Amino acid sequence: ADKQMSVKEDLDKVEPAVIEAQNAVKSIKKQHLVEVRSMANPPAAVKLALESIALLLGESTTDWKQIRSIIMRENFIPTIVNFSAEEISDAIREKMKKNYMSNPSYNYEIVNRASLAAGPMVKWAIAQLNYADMLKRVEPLRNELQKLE
Amino acid sequence: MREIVHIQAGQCGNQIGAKFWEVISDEHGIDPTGSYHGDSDLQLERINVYYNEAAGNKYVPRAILVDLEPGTMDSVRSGPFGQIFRPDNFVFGQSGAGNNWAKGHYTEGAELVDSVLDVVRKESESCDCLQGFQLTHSLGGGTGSGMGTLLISKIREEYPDRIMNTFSVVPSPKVSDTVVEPYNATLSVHQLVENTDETYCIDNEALYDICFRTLKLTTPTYGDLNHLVSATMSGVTTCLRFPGQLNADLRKLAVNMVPFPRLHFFMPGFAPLTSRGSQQYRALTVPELTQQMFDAKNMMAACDPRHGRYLTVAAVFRGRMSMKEVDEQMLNVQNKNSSYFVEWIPNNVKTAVCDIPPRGLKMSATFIGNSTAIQELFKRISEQFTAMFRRKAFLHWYTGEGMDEMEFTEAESNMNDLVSEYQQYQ
Amino acid sequence: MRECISIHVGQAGVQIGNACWELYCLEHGIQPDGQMSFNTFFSETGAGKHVPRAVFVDLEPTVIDEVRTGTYRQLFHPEQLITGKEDAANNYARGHYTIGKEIIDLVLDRIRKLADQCTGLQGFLVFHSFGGGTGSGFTSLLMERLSVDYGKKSKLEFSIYPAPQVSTAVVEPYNSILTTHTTLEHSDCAFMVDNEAIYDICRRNLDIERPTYTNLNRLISQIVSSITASLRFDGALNVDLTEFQTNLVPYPRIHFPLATYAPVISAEKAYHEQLSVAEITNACFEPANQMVKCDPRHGKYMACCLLYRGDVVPKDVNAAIATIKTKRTIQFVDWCPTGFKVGINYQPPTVVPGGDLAKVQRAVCMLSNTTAIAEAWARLDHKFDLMYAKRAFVHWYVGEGMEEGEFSEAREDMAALEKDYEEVGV
Ligand SMILES: CC(=O)O[C@H]1C(=O)[C@@]2(C)[C@H]([C@H](OC(=O)c3ccccc3)[C@]3(O)C[C@H](OC(=O)[C@H](O)[C@@H](NC(=O)c4ccccc4)c4ccccc4)C(C)=C1C3(C)C)[C@]1(OC(C)=O)CO[C@@H]1C[C@@H]2O
Ligand SMILES: Nc1nc2c(ncn2[C@@H]2O[C@H](COP(=O)(O)OP(=O)(O)OP(=O)(O)O)[C@@H](O)[C@H]2O)c(=O)[nH]1
Ligand SMILES: Nc1nc2c(ncn2[C@@H]2O[C@H](COP(=O)(O)OP(=O)(O)O)[C@@H](O)[C@H]2O)c(=O)[nH]1
Ligand SMILES: [Mg+2]
Repeated sequence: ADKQMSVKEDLDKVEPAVIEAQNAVKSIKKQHLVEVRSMANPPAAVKLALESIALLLGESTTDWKQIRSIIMRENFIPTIVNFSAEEISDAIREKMKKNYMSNPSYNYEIVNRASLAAGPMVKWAIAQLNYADMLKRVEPLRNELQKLE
Repeated sequence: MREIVHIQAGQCGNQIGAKFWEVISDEHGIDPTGSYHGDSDLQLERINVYYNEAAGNKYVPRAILVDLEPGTMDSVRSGPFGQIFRPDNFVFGQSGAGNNWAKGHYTEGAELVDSVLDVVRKESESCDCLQGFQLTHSLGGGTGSGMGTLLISKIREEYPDRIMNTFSVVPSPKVSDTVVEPYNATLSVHQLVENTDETYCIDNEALYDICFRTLKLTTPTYGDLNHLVSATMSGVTTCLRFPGQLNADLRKLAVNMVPFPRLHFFMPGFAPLTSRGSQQYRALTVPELTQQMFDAKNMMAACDPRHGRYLTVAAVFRGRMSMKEVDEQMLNVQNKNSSYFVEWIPNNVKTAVCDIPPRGLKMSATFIGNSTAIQELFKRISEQFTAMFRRKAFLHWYTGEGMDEMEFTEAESNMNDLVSEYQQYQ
Repeated sequence: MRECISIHVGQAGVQIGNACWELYCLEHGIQPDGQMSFNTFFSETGAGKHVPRAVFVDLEPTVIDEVRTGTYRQLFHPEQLITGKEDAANNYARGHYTIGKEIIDLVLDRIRKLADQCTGLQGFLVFHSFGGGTGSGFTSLLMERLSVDYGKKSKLEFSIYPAPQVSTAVVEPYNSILTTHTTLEHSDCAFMVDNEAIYDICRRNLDIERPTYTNLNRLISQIVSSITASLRFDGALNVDLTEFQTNLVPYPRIHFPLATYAPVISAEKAYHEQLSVAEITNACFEPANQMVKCDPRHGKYMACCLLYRGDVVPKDVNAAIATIKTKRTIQFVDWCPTGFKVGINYQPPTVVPGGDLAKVQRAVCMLSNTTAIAEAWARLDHKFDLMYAKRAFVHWYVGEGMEEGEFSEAREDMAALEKDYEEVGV
């Protein structure tokens, strides 16, 4: 019963993280999205910032002329609403971890300086790639809920 | 350089376009045969923008004509200026959209789009350097709304870095012409907001006002209404096509006119708007023109400007004038209408002075206003639409073409979003 | 010989240029044909023809196309006239980051070639506008490149500054500030003229009721002719470009002298006048005659220079200066007693056929620094703060290779500048 709550502590220690990461979903302006839709030759910082969320959904293309198409489409807004990294694959997340743990753009200072158009969404992308971490927090102990529970 | 690819979709689009071409043709000295017979070298200095030359001084608008029916575009051909088009540029099917957005976008027009896009692609590659795409397309029809909007989407995907401007003719709540005008407009707008850089919203009501009061034509022909909008578009694009003391690119206008990504809708005007023989009383001056332009009677939009404040203004004058006069004149104007200029933006107005008059008026002007007031136009349509959606009315025509209630709800959301933003920046 | 380079950038630059090269030709005695020591501004060709030592750049080909068809056409070798594809459209981020980082390299080439010609390359003159799209980013970019190349060379900046009242363009305020961020740390000296003040001068002193851009430009150009003629001509006390920099930059950061070119006198005002040396001095110091919208009495002239031309004799000048020093109204800075340099040149200004001015035997361009220009800075900072509170037109710039943080830093710089001037005044 002591270990029965320690395996239930994991959902509680990720509770501040999950809530704040899903608070980065709610802190989204409709105007800020379309600034990206109206941007043709962006800063290299904001370009990488959308490459962060490009492969989160699963688009390997990196050209700005070609990546603006996913941004341009109207599928892009509702998918950001309901999004969970719990269902996001580990392998792709690993690619999201490897690439984005090297980013100057991941530093909340570079994005903010570049634009406030990319500001809260990188604040989401840090929270959302850290939602991948919440997945990697809960899941290496979920096995304890499958055999030890 | 900086050439524009015209488009005309739906009877309305097709007809304004018809008259539009005729108008630009006269301005650049081109006759009905596609031959040049003009005395102004400046016409052929920058003919490029609006025409391709071929063998034997052949001239040809870079214009694509689209109609889901053949009829309206076959009338085009019969017309005097109709034979200036290279007939390969009329792309039509033979199933009418019949004032159904779903027929235009999803079904009948999805079949005819690919062919049209091929014609689009011809034109882009034939450009020294493509600037923009002008689409004259009604909002409230079938071939303007659905087919028009579908055309815009695909074109934006193909050339995202370029200008998309649409002189979109909108419903007038006081003179509705079609049943589901609300449906067509709402579905169109939801797409348009996201797919264009600038849209000049012209309703028939305002045109009538102009004709009746000022031009004193108490028998408006669609011809006359069209002649009006035509001149508007010519004025917009005069700078690209003629040398100037200060020259406003289409992009320049967009950049100067638009506070935010979204609120790109405009109200064009024109001056001098006078009847024949009502000009001898007048005398053409910069003040005169400005006064005419800033008057409500010379607005080609639904909204009364004074029911709101202009966010920005861009007055693209024509003919030979003193920059100083214009500057000094529009400074007075900023001051007088303190109530109807938004605070956010000092130097609200943006003057551009083309050095070319419109072949028969010693001076002229063209207004472009961005007013918070235009929220009212959207309100009217939102209201009209909403009530009918309450009874799920006419639904069967659209559900039949694959469209869904949730879509409509989302279109309503779009409308609501547009009106709230204007309220915020009131 | 001491020899120079011209760089006209942006519509304004080139338009100013059109005026400038007319003047020089009329002075040195060159026809538009190029047929006839002018070494400074004309480089002699193989035989007979003389070629202007100039660079003519614009992204808007419209402007320089007018150049290529004007009577001033065959004067310039078309090595000079560079063209770009599309205009900067009042975006600093298109002038600098996009269309700039494309055509800049070609321009750097032409510059280098011209530099090779010059035996004794004195320096540069950069006609641009703080508040056009071209001249706001592109100018800064060009300046940067030249600094990297030469460094030690003289660089001068005839900057059409925003008139606090008069309106051209909505984003105008943003552009200036970005330019300032970058310009002030390259150009060792920057003579800034706004159009409104020039218009004032046009209306009052010349009695002209229609101030065209042409006329406004001829005046600006006559400011530059006087600055040069010390190089271009013989005479006692001859000044050099380096001399100004050394004279009129009390602290290495602050270098924004105002300019006034008296007499500004019409065909009438020639009679009812005698045009004495000391008359013209007083006129120059007049609060109304400043070529900026700045009142010089709202601070202290830090250090002043006066470039008399034609039949000017030194002592007369010296007595007028005594008088000027005497007047306690016209405040000077405590810490430098004698704040003048006088250059007297035997060449008088020669006036353009079909123009504002009549043959004034004596003339003087006073290039005076003042702490009083801090008023025009503040105004502009305010205009920018107001629009950047709403973050308006943000989207245009950002999406063109810019930083939001760049906007913030620019203001910081302005604050620092203002603070420095305050210190100096104290
Ligand atoms: C001597 C004189 O003043 O003649 C004018 C005239 O009397 C008035 C009434 C003209 C006249 O305009 C109209 O009749 C009209 C009717 C409905 C909608 C718009 C115009 C004119 O017909 C129209 C005509 O316009 C032109 O010639 C322009 O080039 C115009 N294009 C055409 O009219 C045109 C007609 C057929 C085929 C091709 C072009 C234009 C305007 C702006 C931009 C591009 C082109 C002009 C100057 C006049 C008349 C003949 C009376 C006015 O319009 C124009 C465009 O000039 C009406 O408002 C002005 C005020 C003018 O005073
Ligand atoms: N003196 C003078 N100033 C001008 C002239 N034309 C424009 N200006 C000024 O220049 C600014 C307006 O922008 P422009 O200089 O025309 O723009 P640009 O540098 O050509 O940039 P783009 O139009 O984007 O290519 C304002 O300060 C105008 O007052 C002109 O002929 N003479
Ligand atoms: N200004 C103008 N409007 C027109 C013209 N013809 C039709 N319209 C408007 O177009 C609207 C109907 O759309 P329409 O494009 O005809 O439908 P479609 O034929 O199915 O494309 C109506 O509100 C008419 O007022 C015209 O020649 N000029
Ligand atoms: Mg220009």
